[PDB]
Amino acid sequence: GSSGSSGMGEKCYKCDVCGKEFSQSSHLQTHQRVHTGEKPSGPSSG
Ligand SMILES: [Zn+2]
Repeated sequence: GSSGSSGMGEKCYKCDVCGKEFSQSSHLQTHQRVHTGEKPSGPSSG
């Protein structure tokens, strides 16, 4: 696709749940947990 000659290109790991952003993938992964715990039912649907 958008091939080229450029490396060392990190990404802005953003959360598609609340609206956060981290530097390292792990950081985000750990955060997401806050949204996913013990399958707490809610207004999610219905
Ligand atoms: Zn979040």
